[PDB]
Amino acid sequence: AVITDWRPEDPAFWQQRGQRIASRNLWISVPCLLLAFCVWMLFSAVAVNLPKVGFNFTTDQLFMLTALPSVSGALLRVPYSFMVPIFGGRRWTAFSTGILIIPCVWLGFAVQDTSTPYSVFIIISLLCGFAGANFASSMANISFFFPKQKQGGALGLNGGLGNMGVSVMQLVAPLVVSLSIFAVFGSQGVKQPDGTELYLANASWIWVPFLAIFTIAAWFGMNDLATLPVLKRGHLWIMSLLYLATFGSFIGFSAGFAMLSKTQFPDVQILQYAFFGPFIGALARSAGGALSDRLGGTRVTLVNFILMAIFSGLLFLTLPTDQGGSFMAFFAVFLALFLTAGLGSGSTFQMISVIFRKLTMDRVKAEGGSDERAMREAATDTAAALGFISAIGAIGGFFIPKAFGSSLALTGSPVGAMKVFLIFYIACVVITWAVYGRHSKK
Ligand code: NI
Repeated sequence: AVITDWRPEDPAFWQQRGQRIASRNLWISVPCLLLAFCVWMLFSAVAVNLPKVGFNFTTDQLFMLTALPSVSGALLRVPYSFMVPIFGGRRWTAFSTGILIIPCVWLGFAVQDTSTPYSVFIIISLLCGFAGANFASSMANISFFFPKQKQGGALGLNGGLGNMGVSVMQLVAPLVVSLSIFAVFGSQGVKQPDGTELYLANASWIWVPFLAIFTIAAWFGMNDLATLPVLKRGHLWIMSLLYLATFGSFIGFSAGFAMLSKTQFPDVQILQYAFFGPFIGALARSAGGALSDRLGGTRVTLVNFILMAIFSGLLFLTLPTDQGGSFMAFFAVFLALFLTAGLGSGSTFQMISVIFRKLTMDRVKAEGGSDERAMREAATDTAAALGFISAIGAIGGFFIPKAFGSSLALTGSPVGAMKVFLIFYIACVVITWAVYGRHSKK
């Protein structure tokens, strides 16, 4: 039922009923969020296979389809974070998971109809973006179920396994598309040059039964708990760039890596390999957080950004001047980018929760605030900041595939976009060096 008496900080309460309830909510939240990341990056897999079905959209148009869900995603993250305390975690989780069936079902029918206008795919693309907003509400919700000591571990597991949703989708979708399942629901195949049949509808339809099962499980298994001037702070905008360069890079490369590989090395079936990128990136986010706890987020973030810049530079030497070579180098460097982008995602996030909380602490104390008020306002501000940072960092998921699409459109080469990425990474190691010299000497 709806919980009125929730005392997670009380050890006796936690041992008695708190831990068991919070364990159940967390472990229904994780699959629900994982599925959100599946639906969010759907077009990273589908847009690769649209020409194979009969669509004649330009390369720039295809990239745009992978880019757009990060727009609505970013925009809706701040509103989504406000929804949980209003409607409760259980109800909003079920609602925000369930509505993802609409673009999943729609896209399945849409890909079988080569008369479907590009405009309709734009709508579906944006609709998939709703899935990208679930992160803000899912994470906000889980924080209330855990004591401040265990939130770090609880939020890390929910977000970590959540981000795994990209890789599992980029693994499963290419596999079920070759399968003749869902025929009873009208799954029609398209004959490919190699003789095999392509069932593109399966790529989105495969999630519908799982979206439904955990929509049901959310309504029956989760609970509701009865229990900003941050924009002005210059540090908020400073940190947002860093999370933009890391999480934005992870989610941006996830959106457009397959599409790019198709434009650089068209022979390689990238879809049987691409998932590994977002896979290690999602694992490195957890690694990045763990390292940051032991050594300090800033130190981890700084070294990571130097690494992002190096591999950003090395990526130029892998590209073909269309002929020729080398894919194996190209993929290796991109794995390194995924890993560092993920690593930096976790490190930056830990860093923001530390730096912003510390400066908030020192501020209210400087105003003559009590220790009690200092701690709680530091909690409000950091929770408010991270939510806003997370929304801004999401826009990188648009920028990178949009930059690849534009660079190729006017030059025929992605190096223009990559050069922009390199400068951004070099700017970031400068930024991160600055905060290491003023705000973080620990
Ligand atoms: Ni400063």
